[PDB]
Amino acid sequence: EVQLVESGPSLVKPSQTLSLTCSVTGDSITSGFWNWIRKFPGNKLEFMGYITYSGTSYYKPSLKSRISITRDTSKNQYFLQLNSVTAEDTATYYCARRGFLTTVNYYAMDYWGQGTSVTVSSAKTTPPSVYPLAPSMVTLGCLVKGYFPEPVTVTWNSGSLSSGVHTFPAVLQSDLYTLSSSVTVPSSTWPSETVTCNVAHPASSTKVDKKIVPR
Amino acid sequence: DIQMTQTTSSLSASLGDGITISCRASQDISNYLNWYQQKPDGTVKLLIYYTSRLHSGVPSRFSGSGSGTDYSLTISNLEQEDIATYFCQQGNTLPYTFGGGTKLEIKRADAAPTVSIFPPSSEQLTSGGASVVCFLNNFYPKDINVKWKIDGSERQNGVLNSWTDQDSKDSTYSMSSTLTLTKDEYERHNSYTCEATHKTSTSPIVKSFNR
Repeated sequence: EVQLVESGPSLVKPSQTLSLTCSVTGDSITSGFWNWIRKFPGNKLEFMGYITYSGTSYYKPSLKSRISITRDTSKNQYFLQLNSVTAEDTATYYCARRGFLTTVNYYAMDYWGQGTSVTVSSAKTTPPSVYPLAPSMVTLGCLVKGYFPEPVTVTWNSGSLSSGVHTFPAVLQSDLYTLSSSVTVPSSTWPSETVTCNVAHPASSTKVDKKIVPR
Repeated sequence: DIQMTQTTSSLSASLGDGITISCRASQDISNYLNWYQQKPDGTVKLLIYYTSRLHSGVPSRFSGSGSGTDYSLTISNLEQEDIATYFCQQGNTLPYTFGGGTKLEIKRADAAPTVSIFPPSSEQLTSGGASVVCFLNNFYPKDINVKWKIDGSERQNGVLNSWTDQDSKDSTYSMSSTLTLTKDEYERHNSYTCEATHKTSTSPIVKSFNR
């Protein structure tokens, strides 16, 4: 049963080349059609191109001067290369299969990857400053402030606390993002047992833990 | 290229209601019209292909109809898990093109927020900043008005507010409101209050601490 994974850098400078990989498992790229799709901010989806089962590529004409899609059949991977990027290329990038027998002839993308974010900017990375928010049920928080670019990933107790969590969308202000996250637990679990927020910012190679201590 | 228009970008309906989402193409697309669902976590799934055919595994509550330029996706009875954004896609002519999406939100009974307030952390204060944070969690409807007061008077600026997407399990919303000052400004005042007005009470929600 197919799975698709997009991978590649999260931050690239204008004029440089964006290079992404789709790694396909549970199926083989020598059958069907293997597509790249991106979504700009404001939910604008764009079909960029594909590579066929025999290795022929099709490119959206407006991208043809900059784009190439190639593959490695022996590793079941296919690749997107986009040259000479600008801020207009900031998007979430998806790979998708058109292989399922019943649908292939109706030009549907029958299985999609999760997508991967790419930001195109000349700005340096800024890691988040992570601050603990301590005070029947008790609500605790983490303030994840002043980072660039998106995304960050926030977890609680390394993923073991997943219920009762709200992670608020990041907002851009003075050229940096800030978000916060809350977690609600029974009063009889904290502080007797520890609660820690974990924040990963892969663009700056940072991952930190902040224990919530009573004040 | 074929322009696909979803004129309605958002819809709100009750559990059990029937809803229709519609797509108009710039040309005759000969029934090559597919529909996708993207849930708030970002996962994209094929629901309907070739106007009206259900993709393997999709519930029969979904159907589709249309011809020429005009196509519809219909959900017979809305369910909690249908909170998502729905996109059309033409498959008549390359490059494939998509509608702008229609975000579907599901009504639920009104629900009062649970409110929490947090003074600046000692670590942030060591750096020279002072963010005061109020969470207003698990409420409905989404519209909520938050104001900050410092020593009893409204403070309009330095406030940043962010709402969650609608929770796919309970249909509530949550929001954060952060007042950011410098340490020096924070230390000039004693009382910090976040006050929210919401349709679930005639009194404001008031949560305060003294520095």
